[PDB]
Amino acid sequence: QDLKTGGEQGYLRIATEEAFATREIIDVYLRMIRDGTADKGMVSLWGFYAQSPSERATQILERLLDLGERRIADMDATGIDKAILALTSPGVQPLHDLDEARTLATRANDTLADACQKYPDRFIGMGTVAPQDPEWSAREIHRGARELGFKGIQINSHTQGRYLDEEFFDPIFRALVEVDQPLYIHPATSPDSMIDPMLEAGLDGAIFGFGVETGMHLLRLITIGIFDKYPSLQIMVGHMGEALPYWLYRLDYMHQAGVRSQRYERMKPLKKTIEGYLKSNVLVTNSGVAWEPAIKFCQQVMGEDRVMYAMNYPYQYVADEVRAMDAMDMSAQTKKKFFQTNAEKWFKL
Amino acid sequence: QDLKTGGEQGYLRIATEEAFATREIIDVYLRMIRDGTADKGMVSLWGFYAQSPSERATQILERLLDLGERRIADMDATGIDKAILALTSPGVQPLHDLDEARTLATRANDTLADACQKYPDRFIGMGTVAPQDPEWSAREIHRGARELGFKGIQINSHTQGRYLDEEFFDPIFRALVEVDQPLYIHPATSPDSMIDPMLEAGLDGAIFGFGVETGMHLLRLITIGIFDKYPSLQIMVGHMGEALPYWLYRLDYMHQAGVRSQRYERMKPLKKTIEGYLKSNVLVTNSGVAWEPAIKFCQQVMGEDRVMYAMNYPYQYVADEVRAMDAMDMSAQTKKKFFQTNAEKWFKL
Ligand SMILES: COc1cc(C(=O)O)cc([N+](=O)[O-])c1O
Ligand SMILES: COc1cc(C(=O)O)cc([N+](=O)[O-])c1O
Ligand SMILES: [Cl-]
Ligand SMILES: [Cl-]
Repeated sequence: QDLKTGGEQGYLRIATEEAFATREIIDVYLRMIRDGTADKGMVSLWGFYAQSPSERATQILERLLDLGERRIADMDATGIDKAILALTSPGVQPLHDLDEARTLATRANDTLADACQKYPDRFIGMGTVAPQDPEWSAREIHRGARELGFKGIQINSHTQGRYLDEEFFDPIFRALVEVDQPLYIHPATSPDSMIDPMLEAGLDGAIFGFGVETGMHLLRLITIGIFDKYPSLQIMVGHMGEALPYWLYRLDYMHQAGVRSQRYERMKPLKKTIEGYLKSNVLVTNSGVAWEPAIKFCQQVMGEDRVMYAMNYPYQYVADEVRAMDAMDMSAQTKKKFFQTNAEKWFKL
Repeated sequence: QDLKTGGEQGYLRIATEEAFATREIIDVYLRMIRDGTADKGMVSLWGFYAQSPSERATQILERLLDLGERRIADMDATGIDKAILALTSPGVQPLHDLDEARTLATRANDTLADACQKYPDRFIGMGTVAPQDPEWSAREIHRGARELGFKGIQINSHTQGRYLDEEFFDPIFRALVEVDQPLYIHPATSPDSMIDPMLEAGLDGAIFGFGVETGMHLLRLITIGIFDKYPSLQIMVGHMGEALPYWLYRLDYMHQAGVRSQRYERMKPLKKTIEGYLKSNVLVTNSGVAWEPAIKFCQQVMGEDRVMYAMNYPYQYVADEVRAMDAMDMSAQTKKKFFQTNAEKWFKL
């Protein structure tokens, strides 16, 4: 079963959640780990990826750092026509020195824009920001859209234990709506306030902690009414929607029960059900979930227009996953939406 | 009038996750709230249910405390033939005074056993323990199985921030294997080490935090190798498996990645995949999830023999949910397993 670029099978493969790193940023993580300012998540996640002697961690690091011929080759070998690229979690979000965070985010964005320019038919950019400074972040969203050819931004969930439902972060949403671009909420390790029981069992990372953190964050945003405030805003999440589609019946039941019993001041009546917001304002990718039953479930819940293919390169670079997706028992029209035309629509490619 | 007991529709309706309270234990929660020894989760959960004048809270309290004709009338009105009853979360697990914990658990168990004796064709008991004292808990498991006629025990997830994968709790598992009975791991609020970001958003309870806490607890039991140490052990969870069936592909992928890379001391090779353990040692109810797509997904993933009906009375007592379950697009044979015969098998009714 051959994996070829060019769309001869009836669609292009557009991979919508693909990571890169910059040497300068990984070096800051290593410095933070050495000087004791790294949070427990950073020590766990980047203490491993930047310091494990294994062939595997080593290959992920090398692949993350390449934005040229090797990445193109890996894409060609798996039949990936286009990749939507974003700076790997947690970006500059954990950094205490804001001059450094803004400088390195600017440089990461510059580097990405240069790579997309060099490979305009293969690489598509999502910008990185420094939510610590929402006003600068808003300017960088405009710069991404205006000068850099970027299609949106990726935020790596929380910023130092603070979440985007806080009014403090509103300039970011204001800017996304001004440029009419989607937000990808990508996972991160939980903050120190929440991580301990997961970390002790080995569950703080992609196995579990990622989905908890990210699902929590998107749920918080839905329930604060972000989509009533910003009805045009689209938020994309990976990993088959961080379980929210499967939890949907219970989410809506318990959300309505809480509101009606006036349990939490924070939880106020919304204009739509959570189901309603999933169908109008949330977009999902299958990153890390090359599994047909889950994909089909999620298509049924959210609509086939709102579920997209993502590989999660280089953390999950598996040719047999692409093969299993190419071979799903799904109509030609639906498969082409999933691999290609959904992404083309929602990222305005 | 259209929901009837007696099984004329082809099956009995056995509700496998039904709650009661004792006044004296609720009073201890109130005391702990007043004296500042309650954890944040108890304050949130029981500060609401024991004190709110809302319709939802008052009905829950009233129904939780009844183990006689009012409960029977509520069951008759919704066609529920039998209910498997357990002391409502968090039971005695948060109590600092062990003598008090052991005493109140004993009394809750004797109270339940009295009710089952009085209505033996309607009420089935799961016992409650005090995992703070694992050895006492082992003896109470003996007593439940051999003297009180109970079919298993329910543990309300964590005990004072500690999880059952610790060797400290091993006497509980030894005892369950000895009497050959299932453990139901029911939710609780997250411990103080994890709860803050959920609590601040109104998400610490059943809407989200419950699933995070219970899924993490089952997952860490699986990854520590509990089912290799005790291959006969069956662990039941509600809420459609706390999303673990939906996450399965990601869980197995990332579990294997973590094992092979030696990332974590508590994540070593297991004899089966996580999927393997779901199909041989884990059992699921649909408590809180009266939703055909999720039920069918779960049946597909774990096997239709391993998925059972639960109402979650009184937290979710909805005649229209029972009607929706009766109307599902399933064979008569599948429906009978789901409502009746799986429970008869797994609880040894
Ligand atoms: C640093 O970012 C990631 C790390 C990993 C991992 O540790 O396996 C997974 C994904 N992911 O999306 O699942 C990441 O993007
Ligand atoms: C204190 O026990 C529970 C509370 C809630 C609730 O607050 O709605 C729901 C369930 N449940 O399992 O969904 C409970 O068992
Ligand atoms: Cl606690
Ligand atoms: Cl292996």
